[PDB]
Amino acid sequence: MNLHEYQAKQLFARYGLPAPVGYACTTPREAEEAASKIGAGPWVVKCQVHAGGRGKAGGVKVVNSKEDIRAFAENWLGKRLVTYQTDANGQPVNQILVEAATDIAKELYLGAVVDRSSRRVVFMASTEGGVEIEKVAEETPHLIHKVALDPLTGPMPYQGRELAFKLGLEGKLVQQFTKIFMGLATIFLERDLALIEINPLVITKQGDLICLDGKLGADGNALFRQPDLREMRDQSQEDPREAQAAQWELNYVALDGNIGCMVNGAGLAMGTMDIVKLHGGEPANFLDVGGGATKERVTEAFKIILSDDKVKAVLVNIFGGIVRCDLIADGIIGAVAEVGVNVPVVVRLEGNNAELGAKKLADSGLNIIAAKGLTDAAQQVVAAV
Amino acid sequence: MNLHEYQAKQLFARYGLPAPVGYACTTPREAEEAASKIGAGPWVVKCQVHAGGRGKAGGVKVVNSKEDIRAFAENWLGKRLVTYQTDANGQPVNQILVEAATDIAKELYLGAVVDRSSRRVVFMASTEGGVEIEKVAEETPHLIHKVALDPLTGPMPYQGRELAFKLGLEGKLVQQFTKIFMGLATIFLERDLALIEINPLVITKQGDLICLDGKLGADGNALFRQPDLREMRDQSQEDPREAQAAQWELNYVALDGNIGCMVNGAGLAMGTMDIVKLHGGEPANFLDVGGGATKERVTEAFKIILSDDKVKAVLVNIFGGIVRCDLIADGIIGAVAEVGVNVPVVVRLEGNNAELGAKKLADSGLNIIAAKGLTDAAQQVVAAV
Amino acid sequence: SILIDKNTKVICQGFTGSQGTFHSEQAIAYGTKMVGGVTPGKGGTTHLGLPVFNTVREAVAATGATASVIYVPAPFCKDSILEAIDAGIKLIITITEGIPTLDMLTVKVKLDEAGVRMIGPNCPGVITPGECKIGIQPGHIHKPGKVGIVSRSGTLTYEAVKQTTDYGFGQSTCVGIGGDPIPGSNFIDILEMFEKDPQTEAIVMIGEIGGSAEEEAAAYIKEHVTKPVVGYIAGVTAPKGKRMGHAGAIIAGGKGTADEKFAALEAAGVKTVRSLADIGEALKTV
Amino acid sequence: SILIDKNTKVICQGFTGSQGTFHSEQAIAYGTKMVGGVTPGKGGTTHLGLPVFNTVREAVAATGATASVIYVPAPFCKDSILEAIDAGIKLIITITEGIPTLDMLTVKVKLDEAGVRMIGPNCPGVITPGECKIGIQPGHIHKPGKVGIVSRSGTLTYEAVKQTTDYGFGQSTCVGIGGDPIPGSNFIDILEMFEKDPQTEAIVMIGEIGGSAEEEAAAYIKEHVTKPVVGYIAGVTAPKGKRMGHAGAIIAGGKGTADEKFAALEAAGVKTVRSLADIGEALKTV
Ligand SMILES: *SCCNC(=O)CCNC(=O)[C@H](O)C(C)(C)COP(=O)(O)OP(=O)(O)OC[C@H]1O[C@@H](n2cnc3c(N)ncnc32)[C@H](O)[C@@H]1OP(=O)(O)O
Ligand SMILES: *SCCNC(=O)CCNC(=O)[C@H](O)C(C)(C)COP(=O)(O)OP(=O)(O)OC[C@H]1O[C@@H](n2cnc3c(N)ncnc32)[C@H](O)[C@@H]1OP(=O)(O)O
Ligand SMILES: Nc1ncnc2c1ncn2[C@@H]1O[C@H](COP(=O)(O)OP(=O)(O)O)[C@@H](O)[C@H]1O
Ligand SMILES: Nc1ncnc2c1ncn2[C@@H]1O[C@H](COP(=O)(O)OP(=O)(O)O)[C@@H](O)[C@H]1O
Ligand SMILES: [Mg+2]
Ligand SMILES: [Mg+2]
Repeated sequence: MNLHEYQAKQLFARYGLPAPVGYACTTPREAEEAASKIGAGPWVVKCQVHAGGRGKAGGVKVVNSKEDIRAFAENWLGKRLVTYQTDANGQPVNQILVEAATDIAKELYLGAVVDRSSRRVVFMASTEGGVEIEKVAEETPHLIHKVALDPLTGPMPYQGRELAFKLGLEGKLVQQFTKIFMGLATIFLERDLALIEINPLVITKQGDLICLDGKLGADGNALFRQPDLREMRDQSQEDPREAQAAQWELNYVALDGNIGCMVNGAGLAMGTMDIVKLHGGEPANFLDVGGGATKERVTEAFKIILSDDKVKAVLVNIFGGIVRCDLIADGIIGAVAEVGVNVPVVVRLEGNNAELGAKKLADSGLNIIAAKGLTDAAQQVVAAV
Repeated sequence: MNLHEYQAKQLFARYGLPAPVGYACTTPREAEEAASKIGAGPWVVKCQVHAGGRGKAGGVKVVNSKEDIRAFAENWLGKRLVTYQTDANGQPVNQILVEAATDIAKELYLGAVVDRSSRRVVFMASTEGGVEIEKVAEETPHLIHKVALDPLTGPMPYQGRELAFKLGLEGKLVQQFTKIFMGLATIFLERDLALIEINPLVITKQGDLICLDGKLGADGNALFRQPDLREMRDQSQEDPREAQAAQWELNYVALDGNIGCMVNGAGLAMGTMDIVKLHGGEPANFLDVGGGATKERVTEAFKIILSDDKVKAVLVNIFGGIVRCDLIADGIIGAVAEVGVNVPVVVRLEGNNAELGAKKLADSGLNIIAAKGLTDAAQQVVAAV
Repeated sequence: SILIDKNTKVICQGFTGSQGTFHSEQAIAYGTKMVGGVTPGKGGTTHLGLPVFNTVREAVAATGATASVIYVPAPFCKDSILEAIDAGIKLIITITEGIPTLDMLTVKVKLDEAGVRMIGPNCPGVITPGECKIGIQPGHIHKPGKVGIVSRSGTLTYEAVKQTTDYGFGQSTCVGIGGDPIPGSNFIDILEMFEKDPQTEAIVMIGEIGGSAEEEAAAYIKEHVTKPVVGYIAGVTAPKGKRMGHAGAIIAGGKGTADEKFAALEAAGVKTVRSLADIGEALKTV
Repeated sequence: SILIDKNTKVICQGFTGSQGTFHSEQAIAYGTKMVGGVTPGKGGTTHLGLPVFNTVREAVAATGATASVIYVPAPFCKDSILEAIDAGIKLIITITEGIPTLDMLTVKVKLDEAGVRMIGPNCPGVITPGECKIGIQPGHIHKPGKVGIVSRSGTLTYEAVKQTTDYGFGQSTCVGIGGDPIPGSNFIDILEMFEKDPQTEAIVMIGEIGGSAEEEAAAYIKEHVTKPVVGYIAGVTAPKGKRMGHAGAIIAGGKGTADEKFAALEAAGVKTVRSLADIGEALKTV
């Protein structure tokens, strides 16, 4: 789960980390009025979408008058914004952040994640602020310093100073940087986060550290113990079907091809899509059928795979599971009916009664092909297109 | 703004009021697992929709096994529930509340609102729990006791005891009832609420008070100072356009008739709808154009009124405003030819340049009728149907 | 003529803002006696040729103004409605829309206890044709006359104003009491100011759904209003339990419908007009 | 044969629950030596004819079991993977899916420091054909053989199992290490247990996108694996930055793609099969 810029800055305020002064706005007027509650110009108005690179897409401008703020809000509320981190569609702008312009002296990068490799939470800092860390990483790796949180002691002040120093700060800028380090680090462990990225962490002309932008990622698995966060999710930024599929214990993801897949198990699911690409086809999605193909569950599974007009065939592939491969065929047929499926369906079963279940499909008299094993089912759907 | 049952019970928990033990659930599995974290059966599973009367619609059942809980969740997640407080459509069930069954001895009613009449926050209690207060009010008004909060002193014990007594409780059941009174009363003032309704407020067999259900209403005007609440709104329960219209400073509401209205000002807006009903027509909506009819704003206004297939004519009616009645006509025309308006449009202007603006519409040659005053514009649209 | 007149001196709070400027500029041209405005942190300057002060007290001293009109954002409105009262202003007009209900609730109590008068909040307006104007309305549809008008809706007033200009009559003075659920002064408070006034021969009372100050006014009319009254209620086609634009235009749990207001406003001895077209026509009958 | 065998005694935690019952009932019938289970508050009763205890210690005393399989809800999993370690159990199998990443992170550290072994969490499974089965998988596609298999995906194993049953071969023992990002034992930990084992002649290693334990295993293979290895990586068609079902199957900031895993798994001296169809065919070449 992801969080908005303004929600992260809000959380930051609670732990005492510094952020500029600003207000989240849902209407032109509200934004407009914010100018004066803030102070004297100028002001920065920012679109609130989950993705980044808003800067280069004209989603963050510095303005100088109350009406320029208004104008901006009317131009974006209710429209989708597309950055280089979204898809052709973009993500809907439903709120504008309007905060005070800060005097920028130098931009740094501060961030953290869970390193699967060394099995620790890790913080990274760099002098290269205002840019994709990934670039700096492959292009000039000796410019990204790191420290790893010990799980026996939690964050410790020296770690914060060590980075502070490799960054070439001195004087009070060190105490400050350590404060921030211990803070984000605390928030990380307390709110069960998966990632943090304050980019850019600025040094004001007046010589102080301040967080200008924040990306927060929370661990979905832990929502049951982070009730406050559970509330902040914004369904409007993610694919509506992804969520619609979860309600039925189905893991869905949309790609862009013409052959749909319905498989049980994530491994076999990715495995299958790969064997369809292998024989010249384009998988149109990944769909893992969770708890056994009951009649209903299979149905909704189709209901979803077929909401995409580009699909021209569907490949089912069930191995094992907790259902006698014959009630599966029973359900598949009944599903093709209730839904009204027009394209070719290629089932592939394996397990119990697998023998007769296949027959029950060849007898059915619909457009259903019982394939003989894996490499066959592949070519058969690839063929029907 | 309305809140969910589970969100209220959650707020209750923070102020120490008693509620049963339960967990909010988004998937069959999560609900199913909740059984054991709760305790031994039985359990109550409840649909989480904003409206009430869920009980009589089969949205609240008491069950006895882990699988009956599952079954229930599968049958409702992702579907709309219709009670006697919703419209033909119903409201979408996206979460199931699963909490512990409580031993019921007697059901009371406790609630509060702002009385426009006496200009005070008022609490009401009654022995008639488990039923529409409105009925008890007109049918047996002598069974609803009230007290009014003093704005100089805030809630005070004696008020709590007083109700407690008229309700015929005695012993420790009084201390408890007072605790709850002082609590809800506090939450009311602190969270800027507009209404509270704990129905039923139960007395357990074991002799304790406990809130079994809660309806909370918050004052929209105050969201700017209730950030936590700001986050709990669930857009999925309200008409998507209502919100889509707010983004453009438009107050929209859907009725069910065939003549659309676009008027500036709420008074004239209701007034107009009434004068259309007066001459045999059915107004299809109420739409108040907020900040002067700029070209864009008018457009979106149409875009919305016309998303309803039942419409067969649109009545514009602008009086005064901050725009030269000629640029309004200019906008209306553009609006029509760009949205692609089919039905007949009847404009009615009054103010500056008002009579050349009318001409500019008769010349335009589209299907636009410049009406001569109010009682005319009325009959003209009523006629074109 | 009630509330104000060519001799009422006015200061405006939140004078240097957008709506503050635009609307003052107008009252200044209609010839209202604006004597200066207030904006914390900008005292000691001039705005529309008038003087700007830091506090409402510095103003009330240096000018001796007795009425203040407020154009300040909701979040801070309660704080200045209050500041006004403390510097002893005696007539407060608050335009602001969106003031938290619990804020007004407290504010009203202070407004009574200290004997001050506020009209509003949420788009009200007060105008005495020829003499004075404080509000956002257009001044040329009015004509100095003999009819008084009180209304919750602003725009509905414009309709009733014009009808009475066109039938010769004229308006004595127009009061829009605002749309919020708990206003600073309601019908009865304004209905009385008319009766005791010479320039006003008859009254047009305009209401709408929600609440019950329409009903209460009724009762007070049969019993204490000698002059004649024409009434209009907006919102019959209106649905139950939804707010129609105005913060206080909502039918809660079956109370405050269109019909009851008409009905109970009838048995009170008022002439009900069912189409806001026949407002003029009905006044003719007096 | 590794990890377990007909002589391994097992107790199951969260034994009285749905999945706990259903999956034990199976391991009971395949003939695994389940000796009883644990469920706090229900000690002193019998379930599937076995004894149920209140604590993991009470059990490890009264039965002398040395491995525990866990079917407990995520919210409490960390608390019982730990109670196990304390009563000194030496082999822990955790099915549960959805354990918070930071919980595992802490848990793993204890798991090493105390010398205990956990396989999982998130749908793992361990089976030695004919002798033992603890897991959720179907037992009739296996045949006592000479091939060893380690895999992150559970279901992909079933495909590779059947191919090796059908080509005569057979499986020595099958290990599914689980899909989460920070597992209790990874490839290298299981790859070593094979090499040092007689019954296992060759190895099938199955991986997928996300992370780098595939890569690391590679390096460890060129250098310390004498036997032959056939590898398969799932997820080429997979998109960047999205999680494909498994909590740990995601490509984060360009690291951990399908291709690199293949590539670096090749230059290590492993035979890469690009279609999980030719798995059997490739094993034939040894
Ligand atoms: S009623 C007609 C139709 N209108 C509606 O339906 C909407 C009504 N609009 C509102 O309610 C707005 O909230 C109002 C109050 C009209 C304000 O809109 P503005 O755009 O004019 O607001 P600005 O921010 O431009 O100006 C407000 C000024 O007020 C000053 N101020 C703040 N706090 C105070 C106090 N306590 N006392 C006096 N003045 C105060 C602000 O500093 C600002 O002046 P600047 O010149 O901007 O500094
Ligand atoms: S991996 C195959 C495919 N599965 C998936 O992708 C989903 C995997 N499922 C899960 O991860 C579930 O979280 C599991 C753990 C399988 C649980 O599902 P169940 O439906 O079986 O859970 P129940 O609530 O029915 O039963 C759980 C029992 O555990 C007891 N318990 C709680 N706390 C403990 C501790 N600390 N130690 C031991 N047992 C414990 C519960 O009381 C419950 O037993 P009851 O008989 O229900 O009281
Ligand atoms: N409050 C601010 N004051 C001054 N400049 C700002 C402010 N917020 C953003 N900027 C400028 O805009 C750039 C992009 O903003 P950022 O919030 O990083 O958006 P994104 O990461 O989506 O591109 C910053 O690198 C900075 O130069
Ligand atoms: N936790 C509970 N324990 C026992 N009975 C309950 C519980 N929750 C609800 N009920 C029963 O169900 C009835 C209806 O529940 P309620 O939450 O009031 O739904 P609604 O107001 O929408 O009809 C209650 O009046 C009560 O008898
Ligand atoms: Mg950035
Ligand atoms: Mg109820």
